[PDB]
Amino acid sequence: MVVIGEKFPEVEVKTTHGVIKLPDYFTKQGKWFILFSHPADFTPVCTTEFYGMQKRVEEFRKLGVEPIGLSVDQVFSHIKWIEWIKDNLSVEIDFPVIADDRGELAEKLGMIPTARAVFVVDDKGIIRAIVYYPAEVGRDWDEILRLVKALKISTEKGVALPHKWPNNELIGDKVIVPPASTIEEKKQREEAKAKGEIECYDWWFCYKKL
Amino acid sequence: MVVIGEKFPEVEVKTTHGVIKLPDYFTKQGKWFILFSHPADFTPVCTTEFYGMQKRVEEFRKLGVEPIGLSVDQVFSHIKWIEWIKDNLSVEIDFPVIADDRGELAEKLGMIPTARAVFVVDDKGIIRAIVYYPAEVGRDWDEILRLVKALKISTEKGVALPHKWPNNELIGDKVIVPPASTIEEKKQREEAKAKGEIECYDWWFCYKKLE
Amino acid sequence: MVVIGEKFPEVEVKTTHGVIKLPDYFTKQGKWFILFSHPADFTPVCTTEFYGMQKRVEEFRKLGVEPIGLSVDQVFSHIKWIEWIKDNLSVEIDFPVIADDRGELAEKLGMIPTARAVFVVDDKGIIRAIVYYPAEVGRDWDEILRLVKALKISTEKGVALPHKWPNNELIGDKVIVPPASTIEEKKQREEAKAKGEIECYDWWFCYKKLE
Amino acid sequence: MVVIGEKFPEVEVKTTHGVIKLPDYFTKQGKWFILFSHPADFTPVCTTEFYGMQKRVEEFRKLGVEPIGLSVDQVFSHIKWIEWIKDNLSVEIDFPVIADDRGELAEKLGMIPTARAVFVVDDKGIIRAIVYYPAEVGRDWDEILRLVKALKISTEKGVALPHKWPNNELIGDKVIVPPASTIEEKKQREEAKAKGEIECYDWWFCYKKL
Amino acid sequence: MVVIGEKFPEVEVKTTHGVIKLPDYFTKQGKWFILFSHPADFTPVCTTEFYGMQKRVEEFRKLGVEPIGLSVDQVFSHIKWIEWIKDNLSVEIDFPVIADDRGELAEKLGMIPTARAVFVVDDKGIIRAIVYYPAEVGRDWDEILRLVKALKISTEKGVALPHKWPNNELIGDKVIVPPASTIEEKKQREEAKAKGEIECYDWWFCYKKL
Amino acid sequence: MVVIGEKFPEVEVKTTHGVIKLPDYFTKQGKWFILFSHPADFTPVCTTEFYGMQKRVEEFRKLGVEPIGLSVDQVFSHIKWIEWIKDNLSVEIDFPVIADDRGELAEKLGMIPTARAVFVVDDKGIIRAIVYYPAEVGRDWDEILRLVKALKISTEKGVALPHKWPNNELIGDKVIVPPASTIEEKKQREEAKAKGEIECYDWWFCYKKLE
Repeated sequence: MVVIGEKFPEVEVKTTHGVIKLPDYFTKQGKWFILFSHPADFTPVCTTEFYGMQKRVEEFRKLGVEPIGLSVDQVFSHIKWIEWIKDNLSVEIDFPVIADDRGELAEKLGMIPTARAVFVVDDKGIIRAIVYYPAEVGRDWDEILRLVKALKISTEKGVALPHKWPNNELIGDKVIVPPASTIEEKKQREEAKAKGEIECYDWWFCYKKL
Repeated sequence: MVVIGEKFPEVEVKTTHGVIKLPDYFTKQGKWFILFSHPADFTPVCTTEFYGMQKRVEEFRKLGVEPIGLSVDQVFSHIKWIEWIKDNLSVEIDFPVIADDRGELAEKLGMIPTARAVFVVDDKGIIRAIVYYPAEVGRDWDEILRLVKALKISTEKGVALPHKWPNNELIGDKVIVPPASTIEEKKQREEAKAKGEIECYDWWFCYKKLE
Repeated sequence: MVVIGEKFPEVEVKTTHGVIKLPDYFTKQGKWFILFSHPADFTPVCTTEFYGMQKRVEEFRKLGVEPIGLSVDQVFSHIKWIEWIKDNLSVEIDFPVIADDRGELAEKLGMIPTARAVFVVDDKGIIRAIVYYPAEVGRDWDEILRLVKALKISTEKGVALPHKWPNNELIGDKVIVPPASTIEEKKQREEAKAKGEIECYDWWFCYKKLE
Repeated sequence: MVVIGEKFPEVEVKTTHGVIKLPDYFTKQGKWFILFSHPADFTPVCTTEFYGMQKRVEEFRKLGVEPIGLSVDQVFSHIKWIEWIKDNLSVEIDFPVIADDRGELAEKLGMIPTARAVFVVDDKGIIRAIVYYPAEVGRDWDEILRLVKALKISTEKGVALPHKWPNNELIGDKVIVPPASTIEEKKQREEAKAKGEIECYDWWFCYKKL
Repeated sequence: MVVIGEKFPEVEVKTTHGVIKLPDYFTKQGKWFILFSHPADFTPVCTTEFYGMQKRVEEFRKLGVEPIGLSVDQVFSHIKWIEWIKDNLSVEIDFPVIADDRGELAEKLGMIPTARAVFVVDDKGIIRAIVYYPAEVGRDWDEILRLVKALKISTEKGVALPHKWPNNELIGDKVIVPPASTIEEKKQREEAKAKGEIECYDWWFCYKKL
Repeated sequence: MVVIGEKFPEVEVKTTHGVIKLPDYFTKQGKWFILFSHPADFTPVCTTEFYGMQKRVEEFRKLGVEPIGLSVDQVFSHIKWIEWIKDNLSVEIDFPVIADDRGELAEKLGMIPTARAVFVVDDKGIIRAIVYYPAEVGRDWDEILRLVKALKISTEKGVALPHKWPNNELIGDKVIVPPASTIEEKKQREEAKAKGEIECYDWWFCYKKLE
């Protein structure tokens, strides 16, 4: 069972796009990845999810984030199920899906306590966020997209993101300055606020434009 | 380290509402709870979260789901921080918040690898879903609301919920029939569909109005 | 790793026909079964095998022998693959197929060293014969049919069956008398032969019409 | 007990043709072998089998496959029993038979849990297929011949063989192209089928002339 | 649990003034420190104590003694509580307070058997005196100031200090000569007293002007 | 090594007043005691301490607190040293002093790391406070007096005492109400204050006249 902050394990996997080495194959191109699991091929909640995912894949890719699925079914069933989606829902799946032949990688990643697990892994191979939904309730990939957006910004810009960013109730798409943690940094906030460089509800709750 | 399906541990916690026994306090009244951790009192992402949560708390409660927060700080900072919320954002927080003294409970639950973890726990004390976000990124309580709406329904109606339900791209707010797992069940789907009882894209992908 | 003579293990399996208990499900009705593994759904040698098997299934059943397949894939691909068989080769598969989730049963039986293994299991739950072919080479169900025909007969009539029976080069469809193992039994063969009750090439090689 | 895919053990055996080292004696000449066991000399089912085998030995040999028997009886009884077959059934056995004096090699190969065991071993000493029939039911060496034919072709040509090849119900003596296992190989099949290089019922079920 | 005469452990701590290394940060400047613990932020007995301490901080500092607090609360609550003291009691706290996140350092120092513990640590990192008061009874920092005064003098001057120095009942602010411990030192006292260099009630109870 | 909250050990000690059992001797009469060690008889800081203590002993006793000294020296030096005190400072010491033969009791209590240790032990045999001063620096019995005054009051009235009580900089000799630890308790503080029952700087900082 892996944990947030941990390195993604070194593993070779078999996919509908060929054998790959994770995390290396993504991390060597400076890319993130979102590894999600799903219970089985030719199941109705999973099929709505692949549809949802394919509709968003290019937004993920434009951020440098590559989605990759995983299920305990062989690659032949994977490919026939992708074809049923093309011929019946008019969408061409083009992200890789792992055929985790005996649940090996799923076991190791604690995807079987296989539920609805999501792992966001950055370009250094570090697990940044983890979701475990049960088999009966489909995910919402808009929230996962929001999360990776935020993850990316907080890394690049040294900032934190408010509840429901970029549509926070109180500050919309403004970002949060990490709370002052010493008497000297409190003074710094107060000066920065006096120069209009930041806005604050208090010395510990400051924010600014993206 | 807890996992989905596992039973929430029996633990006494100190809260802004007093000492309570989890999960019993909630489970004895037939209630679910959403236990969520947050790093510290007097921090800005947490404050926006608390505001978000109080806006939705009555929607959670109408479903029989009680939110309960948790932080490693003592109850007097908890209550002073809540007051700050009232005085500056004029919103009155009225869900309990655990003062997790030395991170004892945070340790048992694996929220100190606290980061922003969420545990959805049903009326039988069973953990139904788990989210771990990092410190820098605030959660979206609308997703957690959506998740428990869906959990309540799948339990009560023996159905499954599509991606992004009740606004699925393909079927909107309809619910999904668990897929046929035998030849006989497949015959049954085809008969039901012929009688207008269900809609199907295939024998394994049938759905219907929630009603 | 199972061997000939050993009793089939007690195991619950999920199939395209539901959950069943092996060997009990078959043994309780006085039936034999032929358990055969195949590598994966949606593969071409397996498909030709499935077609072959469905052509012969009623011949197996007339003998009280039930075929049952097994693969490491979940039951929904099983059933979709069967449908593909119906739609493209217009043959309806109606023998159960086990969905062997993580290769648990495949592991216990040594079919993952799955390759193409066959287990012939009698009405007492005893493994009577075992074939292990590799992935690249499809089986010949006519040989397995011949094998169980011969097994049923040797059990029921206390006889042995010659090479390639019922089309043996030397004696065609006659059956073989177990060879004399004592001086007294040898005298008995010679007396029977003198009375036209058996034919012999020697005292240890006697045979007779199946009747 | 040996297993499919495993190396044949290094062993010296005593035969009606002299002492030999297996698998070496065959593998050094680039030959395969079919090692089969039988319960005893001067038994009726075994005698029908030796007859059947001798009738096919030259077909096996023309493929580079050498048959070798094994039983728990000394070589003197082996030789007298071969003579009874010549004088009574008019056939001259000329494949070696091992005199496995105390069931040693049979024990080691799991031929005694001695039943009716068949081992097909290739020119690299690798067990390619294994049959265990009980003492009461004679084998059919036509099926073993069919198997080695197929084994040989699939090695040489990189192909798979259909149920009952070379007389498959649907495609007769045509061979099967290994199923496409990636989105790129599926495309390749579809192109090859469009050029008449192969025939398919689907992108995963392709076949061609031998 | 530490003990009088023992070295203060090597530890990094997080404070309202930043991360520091104890005892080093004080001992490298040749300074002593008084480490005191308190149960919690925004509590009434602790707040009277911070007030008392701030009123005396400059007297401590003039001796080369730096006060440092410690409590099990994060630095954000520490800073807001210091601000409540400024806005409500008109006093600006300016000694560091440690945010001992999980009671780690408190555990190690036996501050949790967190009670009202005081540790006086000298410029060589040696614990010189230790007080454990329960949560319900506030300390008196005048007595701690008296103690460090005495500690400092006895080190510098090689002397001992009487009950309640510098206002002893019998000798006021005079210091005590360490009792003669041999027949030769007794003689020395008697001679020194005869020269008016010291005053004595007996050869073992001698004292002099500061 | 004893700690605050821990129960004083059962021990027989020889004293200038005879053999006694601690803590029982004091606890059976409902009394507290202040056990304090001192390095040696016939030493000058200790002598000033003894004088200090005898001046205050009757103030300790009026509260039901018995002082008791301890040194590693035998009872005959104890009594001769006390006599020296009477003859030269004309003060009669009348509290017991333990002769701690080989430092046995000093060892158990951690007063030999004796230095100048003080243990305040209540009427239930529980150590309520501990001071360890070094050899060179005499104690201030006025602080120990103040400490037990405060301890007695917090026990009896369920209150807390401010810095330097009964002469606190901010509230003098008023006592402090334990701070509200729940939302409901906070409401109760605000109601009490509105009724003039308590004074507050905030909801968590309320105090009142000792009466």
